[PDB]
Amino acid sequence: NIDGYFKIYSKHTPINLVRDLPQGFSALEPLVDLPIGINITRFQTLLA
Amino acid sequence: SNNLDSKVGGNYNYLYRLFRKSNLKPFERDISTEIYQAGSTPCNGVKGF
Ligand SMILES: *[C@@H]1O[C@H](CO)[C@@H](O[C@@H]2O[C@H](CO)[C@@H](O)[C@H](O)[C@H]2NC(C)=O)[C@H](O)[C@H]1NC(C)=O
Repeated sequence: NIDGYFKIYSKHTPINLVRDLPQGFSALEPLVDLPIGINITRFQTLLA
Repeated sequence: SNNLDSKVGGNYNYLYRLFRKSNLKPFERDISTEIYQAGSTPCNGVKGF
């Protein structure tokens, strides 16, 4: 969040690894920005 | 806005914040109705000295 604008950047890349976070390089593109104006102190994810 | 927002006894439906601990941030909006501590004492419940 910057001054109330909450922003997302992301990247999905294919891989083939069965160990820690793949050592290598890429950049996230900007994806969305929503003008929510809220405070965010903290967060949680959502499983299914 | 005289004509639209004024009432002869008083249009007291309009509020402003008058007492708080610090000044707010750019484009912050604060919806609190919690009691301000104007003395050194902590304040608890509805009202107090
Ligand atoms: C967003 O919320 C947090 C937490 O409620 C605020 O930080 C608190 O501020 C008070 C007063 O300074 C402190 O006593 C708390 O210990 C703080 N806690 C945390 C986790 O920060 C923060 O100021 C709020 N931000 C805005 C912009 O209102």
